[PDB]
Amino acid sequence: TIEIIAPLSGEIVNIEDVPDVVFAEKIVGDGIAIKPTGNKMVAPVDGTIGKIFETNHAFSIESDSGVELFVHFGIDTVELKGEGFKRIAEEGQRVKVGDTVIEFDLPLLEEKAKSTLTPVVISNMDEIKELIKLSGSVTVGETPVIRIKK
Amino acid sequence: EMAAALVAAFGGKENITNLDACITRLRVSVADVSKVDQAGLKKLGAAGVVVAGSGVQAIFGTKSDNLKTEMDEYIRN
Ligand SMILES: O=[P-]([O-])[O-]
Repeated sequence: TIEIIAPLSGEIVNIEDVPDVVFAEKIVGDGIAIKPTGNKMVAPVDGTIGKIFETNHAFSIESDSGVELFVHFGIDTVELKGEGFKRIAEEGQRVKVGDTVIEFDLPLLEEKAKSTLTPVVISNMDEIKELIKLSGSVTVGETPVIRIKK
Repeated sequence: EMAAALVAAFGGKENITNLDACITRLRVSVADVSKVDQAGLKKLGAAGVVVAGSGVQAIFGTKSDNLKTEMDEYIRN
């Protein structure tokens, strides 16, 4: 069983309640969303960063266990052109759970972003036996948000 | 080439008035929405098509950003 640890602090939310049909319809994969309350996004698993958006607001990471995750901070946040985010890690960087990948300005994003809801989905759905979504509040790099098998 | 096909599906290179996207959605502006080939987008592997005002959105998945880079180069070259 693989435990996906919270990439940021906040409250878990249903991915179907995200104001974006591609995420809500899980076209980009399945997982959960998090209403953020902290100031940084860390690695939810031990693996390798794959790609960091040029606007430094979303990234891809592959766990050593073979799971591909995708973290997207807020909705339509690319329109902010990087304002409020600071890439701390590099693409291809090997990381351990909790390593910081990006730090953000919550108050500035809460005021300018259409929504700070942050989807954390698995783009590897066809390679996992089961996805158990958890509930409640999480603490960055500490509280598990999803449990997967095979 | 898929980029050229995407441009044709929107109507043509001159029918594109703007290019932009996010992580899983591609936004292409079109002068006439009646010239967008919704069926053509589906065959290109688009997961779905959404039109808002004069802006047209196509769901290519996470690789949507790849189409943006290829279309930007092909449309500018
Ligand atoms: O997928 P996105 O950048 O709203």
